[PDB]
Amino acid sequence: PEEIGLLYQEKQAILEAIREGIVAINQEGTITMVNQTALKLLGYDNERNVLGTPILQLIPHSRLPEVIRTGQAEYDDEMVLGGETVIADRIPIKNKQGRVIGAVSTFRN
Amino acid sequence: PEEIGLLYQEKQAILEAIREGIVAINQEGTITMVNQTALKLLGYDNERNVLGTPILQLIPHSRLPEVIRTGQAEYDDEMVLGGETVIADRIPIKNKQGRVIGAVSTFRNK
Ligand SMILES: [Mg+2]
Repeated sequence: PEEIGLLYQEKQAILEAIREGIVAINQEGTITMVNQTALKLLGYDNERNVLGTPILQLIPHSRLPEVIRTGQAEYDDEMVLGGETVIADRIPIKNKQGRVIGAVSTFRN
Repeated sequence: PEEIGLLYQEKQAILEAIREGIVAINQEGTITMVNQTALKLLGYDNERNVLGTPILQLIPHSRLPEVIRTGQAEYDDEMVLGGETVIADRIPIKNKQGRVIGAVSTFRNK
């Protein structure tokens, strides 16, 4: 309850502190985290209609679901997002037991 | 980057570790965080179409937007949701400078 408060505060501080675009998905491919730089890249003003969407709705060429399926990181992937060429790094997220529970893309210009 | 991986892992752990339903919104009333228990109570299988939705489209009687306006915690509100009766405690979430950046409801089984 207060513990959820502090987590939400640290979440927002980390996302805001990262200059690159961040998009995280869960195991089913739903976007669960996104920072302001990624929303700008995708052409959105805020999290409404972006969080809780399948990643392939907003990024049809995303390899984040392949990172979930394989557990394999992918680095230095060029891709086009809204007429801009960006470089994507994609890493799996694991729980304490080593199960892949999501994946993150980092986009830089 | 690695930091986001660790944060995601700690979030998931902490969201499962709470037995109450959790729903969190940002200052615009958009759902930004939810746990398995709140999803089950809402009648959803996953975060899809729950995250990123304005709170009153899923919880019409929610006072979470009231908490954003007033900056003030609200306790002991009885609620029907999954045809289940629950008690909602609602607090504001502040950044390190004490500005309100969101609000969270805890749902306790009556
Ligand atoms: Mg490419």
